[PDB]
Amino acid sequence: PAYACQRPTPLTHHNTGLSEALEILAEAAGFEGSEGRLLTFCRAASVLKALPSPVTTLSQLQGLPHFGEHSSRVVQELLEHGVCEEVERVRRSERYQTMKLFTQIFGVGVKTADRWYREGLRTLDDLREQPQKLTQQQKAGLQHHQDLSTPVLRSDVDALQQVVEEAVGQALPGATVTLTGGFRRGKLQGHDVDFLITHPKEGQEAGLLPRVMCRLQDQGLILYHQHQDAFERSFCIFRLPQPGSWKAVRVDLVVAPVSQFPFALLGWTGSALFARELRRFSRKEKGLWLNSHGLFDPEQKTFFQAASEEDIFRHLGLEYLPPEQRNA
DNA sequence: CGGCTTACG
DNA sequence: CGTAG
DNA sequence: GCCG
Ligand SMILES: Nc1nc2c(ncn2[C@H]2C[C@H](O)[C@@H](COP(=O)(O)OP(=O)(O)OP(=O)(O)O)O2)c(=O)[nH]1
Ligand SMILES: [Mg+2]
Ligand SMILES: [Mg+2]
Ligand SMILES: [Mg+2]
Ligand code: NA
Repeated sequence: PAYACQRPTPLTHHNTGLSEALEILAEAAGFEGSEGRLLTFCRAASVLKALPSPVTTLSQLQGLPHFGEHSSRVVQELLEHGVCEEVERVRRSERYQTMKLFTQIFGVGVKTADRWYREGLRTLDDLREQPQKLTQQQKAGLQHHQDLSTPVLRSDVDALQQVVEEAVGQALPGATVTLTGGFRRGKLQGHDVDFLITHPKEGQEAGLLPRVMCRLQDQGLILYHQHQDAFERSFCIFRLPQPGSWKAVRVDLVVAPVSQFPFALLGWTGSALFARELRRFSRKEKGLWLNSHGLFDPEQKTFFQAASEEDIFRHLGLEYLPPEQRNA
């Protein structure tokens, strides 16, 4: 099938080298603002992740969605020579290396990275020499860059979840914390930890996240957050115990009312490409508008109610995929 | 040819 | 603009 | 870059 949400995609697969090459090209297309090319290379990489066995000859690409002349030539060169000249040229290019370095910073996206590149900046130390060019968010991302470039381990996640649950429980008894994002999909490491918070009584979650953040702040556990008036998402930097020391870790906290929790869980569990393809499928194939708050029928002007992710897959006519099979 | 993403901070 | 490579 |  053509859409990633129509097929299981496990975390580990049989075409790792091929998919990683196409994702280099996708990433480079994004750095140049070519959103269409980025999508195609991302989708072509995701198709290979979903295959049941390694691709060893060009003929196996026949009939595969999102493989045309360019992606097929990349695979053919990898199969024949072990390396694709285009991919290698991208890897060592000054533009790709710098855009990757700059966009990796918390608070810096492609547009900011590109402007800094055009102004001649190239290294983290170049940015540090120009603090007037930085927001407070970017200052935090720059100062914590080394820790934030170290993968968070699954062992780290359980201790973090306990401390978030502690603060959430004092902010609002009965509220729950659910691990989302890549760790819910089975990843053993990540760039951050993602949590979704709710409460079983609709409406009781209103105003919760400011109360949670203030309690974590008082514990000395928040190295950075955007409110250090009402908000429901926080993208922060946590202080996480280490042996004889501590390390900075990115943590995302999202609050949703229980009526919307299945949609938020589906959206924030990802993968980013999985969720993007699920929304594209919903709109284009089923005529329904999906987001992290609900699922809208624009003809009937009605929202579907969902009590589970299983509800939503059924509403969309899709076979259910557990989180470990959404690694598109 | 047009289409290819969201809400919230 | 950033969360968001 | 690929699809419909
Ligand atoms: N619309 C949109 N949502 C995004 C994007 N990047 C992340 N998200 C949202 C939706 C994803 O399901 C959710 C989780 O993605 P994360 O950035 O936390 O990454 P993930 O946990 O998949 O892996 P990682 O943290 O890198 O180990 O965040 C993006 O580029 N666009
Ligand atoms: Mg994550
Ligand atoms: Mg995250
Ligand atoms: Mg962006
Ligand atoms: Na960034």
